[PDB]
Amino acid sequence: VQLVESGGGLVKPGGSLRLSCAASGFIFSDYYMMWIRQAPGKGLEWISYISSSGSQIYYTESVKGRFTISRDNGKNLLYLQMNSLRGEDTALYYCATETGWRIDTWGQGTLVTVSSASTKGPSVFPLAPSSKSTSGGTAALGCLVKDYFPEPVTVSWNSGALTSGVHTFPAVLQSSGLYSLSSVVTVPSSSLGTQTYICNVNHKPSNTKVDKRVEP
Amino acid sequence: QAVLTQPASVSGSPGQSITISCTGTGSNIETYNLVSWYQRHPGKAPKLILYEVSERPSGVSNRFSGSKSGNTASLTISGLQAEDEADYFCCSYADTNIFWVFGGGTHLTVLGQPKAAPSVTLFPPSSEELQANKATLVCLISDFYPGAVTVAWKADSSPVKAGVETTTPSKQSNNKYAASSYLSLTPEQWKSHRSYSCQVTHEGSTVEKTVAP
Amino acid sequence: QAVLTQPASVSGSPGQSITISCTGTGSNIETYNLVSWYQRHPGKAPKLILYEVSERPSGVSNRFSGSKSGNTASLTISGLQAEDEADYFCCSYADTNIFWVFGGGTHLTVLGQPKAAPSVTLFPPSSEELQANKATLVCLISDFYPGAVTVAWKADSSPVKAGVETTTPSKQSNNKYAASSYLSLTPEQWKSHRSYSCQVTHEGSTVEKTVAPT
Amino acid sequence: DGPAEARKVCYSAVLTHVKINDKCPSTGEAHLAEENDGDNACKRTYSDRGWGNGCGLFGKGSIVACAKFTCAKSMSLFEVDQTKIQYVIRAQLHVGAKQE
Amino acid sequence: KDSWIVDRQWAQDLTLPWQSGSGGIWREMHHLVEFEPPHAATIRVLALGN
Amino acid sequence: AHCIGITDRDFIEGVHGGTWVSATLEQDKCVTVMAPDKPSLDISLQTVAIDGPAEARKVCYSAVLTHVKINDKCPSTGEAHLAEENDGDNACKRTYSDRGWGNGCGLFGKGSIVACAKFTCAKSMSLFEVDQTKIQYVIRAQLHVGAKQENWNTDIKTLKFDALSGSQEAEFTGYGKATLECQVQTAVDFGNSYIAEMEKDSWIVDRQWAQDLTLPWQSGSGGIWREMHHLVEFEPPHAATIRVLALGNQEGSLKTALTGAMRVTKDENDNNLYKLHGGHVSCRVKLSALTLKGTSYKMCTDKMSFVKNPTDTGHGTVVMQVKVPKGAPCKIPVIVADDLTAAVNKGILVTVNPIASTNDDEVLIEVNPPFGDSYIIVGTGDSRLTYQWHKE
Repeated sequence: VQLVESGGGLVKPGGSLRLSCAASGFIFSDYYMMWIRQAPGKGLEWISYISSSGSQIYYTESVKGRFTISRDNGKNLLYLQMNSLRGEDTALYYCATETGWRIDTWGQGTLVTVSSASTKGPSVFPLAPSSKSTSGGTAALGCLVKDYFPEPVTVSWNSGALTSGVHTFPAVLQSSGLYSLSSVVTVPSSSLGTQTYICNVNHKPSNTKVDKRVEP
Repeated sequence: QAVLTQPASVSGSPGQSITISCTGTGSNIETYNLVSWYQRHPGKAPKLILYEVSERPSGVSNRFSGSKSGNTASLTISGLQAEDEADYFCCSYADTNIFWVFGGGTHLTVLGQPKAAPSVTLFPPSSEELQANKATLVCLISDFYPGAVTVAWKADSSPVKAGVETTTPSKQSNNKYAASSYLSLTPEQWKSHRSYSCQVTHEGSTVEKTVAP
Repeated sequence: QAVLTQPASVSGSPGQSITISCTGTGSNIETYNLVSWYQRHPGKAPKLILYEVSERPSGVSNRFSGSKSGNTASLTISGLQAEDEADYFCCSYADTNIFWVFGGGTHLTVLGQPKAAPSVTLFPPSSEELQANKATLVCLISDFYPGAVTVAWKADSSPVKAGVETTTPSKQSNNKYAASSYLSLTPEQWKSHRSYSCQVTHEGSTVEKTVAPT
Repeated sequence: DGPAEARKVCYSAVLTHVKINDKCPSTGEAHLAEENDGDNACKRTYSDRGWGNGCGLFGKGSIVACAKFTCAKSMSLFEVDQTKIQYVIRAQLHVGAKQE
Repeated sequence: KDSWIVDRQWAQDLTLPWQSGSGGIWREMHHLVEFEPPHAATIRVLALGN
Repeated sequence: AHCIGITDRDFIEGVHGGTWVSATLEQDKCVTVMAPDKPSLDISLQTVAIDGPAEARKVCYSAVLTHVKINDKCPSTGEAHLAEENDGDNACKRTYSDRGWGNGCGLFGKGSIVACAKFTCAKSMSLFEVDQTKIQYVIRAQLHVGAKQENWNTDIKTLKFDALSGSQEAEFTGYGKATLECQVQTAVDFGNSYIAEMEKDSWIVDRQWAQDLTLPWQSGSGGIWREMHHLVEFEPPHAATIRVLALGNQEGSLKTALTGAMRVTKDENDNNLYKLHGGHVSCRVKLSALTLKGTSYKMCTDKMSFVKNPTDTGHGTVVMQVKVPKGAPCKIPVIVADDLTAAVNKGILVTVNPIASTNDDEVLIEVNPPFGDSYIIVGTGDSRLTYQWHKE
């Protein structure tokens, strides 16, 4: 008894997509089916809901005129036809069974992310070091990598050389639809001016390679 | 309407017993009493652990129990184990009109490790970013366990309402968590304000760092 | 098992509108639709400002209004003033058994003035106290606004769990706030640790003092 | 004291939304798992169907409707054992006692 | 909040659902829950009321 | 419209020399109007509705009570008073009690006692007055051309009438237009009546019945509840206490009394649009301006196939889908005989002048066969389709 979900991906706003849910292990035609989704920082929300025969259909008002739930009981398949896609439709979508007026079994989930964003190569900004000493003899800095899409990007200081005490935080999604991340290193205090390091920000999808000095 | 509110993050030690509540705030909940609880490990399917407030699906351990009193349904897990590290979702059939309603979600933390205060690194705008007619404040947090954080920004004394970006904490390579906070602005607001503060809340205790032009 | 819940403290400045919520259990505030609101200033008698969810006794201003949708009853105060800083209590007639049940109370604070950091004075144990085989570190928090403070003690760097006695913030005569915190110890613990640190959290900003045996 | 409980008779019941399974004529009987559970109100019926509502044949198609039943308010019924009836009788003399 | 003495022959003939005291099933639920004739694929219930 | 999918169906035949044919349209029914050398016309009555009936009364059938409150006095010491006795939303009784030395009075006699309990209605039945001149209805109209069932809704013309509308015409592209002159029949079904609705139910009730309900009632805005005693009764006092008798929720008593009453339902968002499950419509339909298409098409001679075989409709007729893969704009010959040799037609063709216009078209044919053994014949010559039928 399992539900497999497929169809997710990236697709521009106003686009169109169809999610699919294949059921195995029981009589699919005798159970109510339904689609749930969860957005970032938001709770779960059932959006679509269909009877065993498909003769009874229920939607939430957020997706009422756009989404169309259907089922093919010969193929034991449940479909979610998503027309007129919007940004807030970015969520992890589940298909789930419904018996005894509860949501019994779930699928693993398929991810749909909708971005307006296009292929854009980043802009790198050095980060000035300050005194992270704690008494003492330590100072940290980094370099910022803004406005890039999509994943991934690979940072490295001193083109393949220094890997001691380096932290590369993961990206952050943005209202722009672009990504951003920071990379920091920690070095002693009396050695701030004795050496030089540069990042290797390196964005494959736009073939970008940038180096960037750091000094006080 | 119907709103189910449950704590964002709770934690306990192995062998202990823990309770996650689910407070209902709608018009008429208290009518059907078929509240269900779900368990979800990252990247897998939710698993039904309780329905009809106390009843248990076949094969579910007896360490999971559930009760209700008034507008609150509670999930209690005894003999806490490292396997229980997951998200726990509350669900209740609200009425005939809107159907089942879900809670926000709770991440159970099993303290298979000691408590770690969050180290913070806040940076000022680089003199090469204001040149590009922009300015961003970068607050970088590392080495806290568990990974449950609250981020606030302040403009000389006052909380900033626009521009704050917070991530969802990502795990490290040393079994700790990290998160990033970015504050986009305009260069004139950076220069006009005396200072800006990133401050970080982790298990009641807050940690503050400051930058200035 | 039948008691109303309402936020501990809700804040506003002069001028805006504020709402205090009162959530009960689907019977508590939902059965009879008579919910009353009370205003109490420190030391004075509580005053009925609303009854029957939205009714208003004679003399009560338009600024006080009431609503109710299901579990929740709400008191909404518009045009916030310095007179409105007080304690507000919720009340509902549950049923024929327990009759009336109250809420925990909400302290409305009006931000009549600007943010003031707390000034801290940390005192060591007295030698004459130590000669009675006891030790007490005294942390004195002074002149902060608003009066929402998190006190924390430390053992050379380490948070202290026991012996903590902290008072609730009190109102000064210059209209700021003050609070104190005491940490009892044995003299051996005082000598056997490098230092003790009282630190004060206020609006996210933390002030720290530290004393050591001499 | 403590009469024996006989029956509970329910006079206030709240229902959940009905659930339907239906099938075209000559396509078999419709089934719901709710129909095998003792707390659900169910019913079998046949409905007129044809080309106009998704069936290749015109005739009676199977249909089943089930709703979950819970009792909101119920009257209890206790049996009275006459051999267990108690009475209390108060007795007093006219002796001039003040009513207090 | 009310009580009476009633004839057993009257009570056992009540057209109401009844239980057997324990966590028992509710018998003859149709005395308060009827179902109406279907149209094509839709049946709605008739709650006979309190 | 379409009448094939509606079980209760009636056919009407107009004379060759005629212009208007009269018909009656009842709820959940429809009519196929047939005239020679005109396409058959399905007419159905969709809804009969009122938009925003005027609110008249509210009748309370469920009321919750607070605990009673008592004031009492000794004999010859005055009348007891409560401030609750002046509010219009409280239920109070004025009685006297047997008082003496045994309950704290110097005299044996009647002492005044007053009881009050706050009345608050939990559930009420709304009573709406209807204006018979504001009744609306909707009528479906469709032609039997060839349309597959999946295109019935697109081809249906939905006509709206008021109580004083003019002629409403449905025009069909290529076939002209029919004209309808209709009128509701709300004399016997809609006399002195309120629309009574509960939370999930509605009915049409006699006005005199509603106004004599032994239940508290309101003037529906914020008004005091009148005749509260129909749900709140006070019993004789004991010495200083009066216990109230709550007469209980009356939802069941009303519903059993309202079984077999004309029903009313409600729409989507529209929350004052009331649908009236009852009554009928009398219509006069103008057919002279209705024309056939493709009367000058050639006979279809290429081989045809059944996409859907002839099946019993339950109306005495049969339906079938015939596909025409080749042959351009032609008309499909259909006959129903009792003998494969003599092509003598013996059945009425509901789908007058069947037509294929584009190639690979699938066209729906409805035929009324004769009683007994029969043969449905679609085509000519070697390729003609024959399918053997039996009517009872």
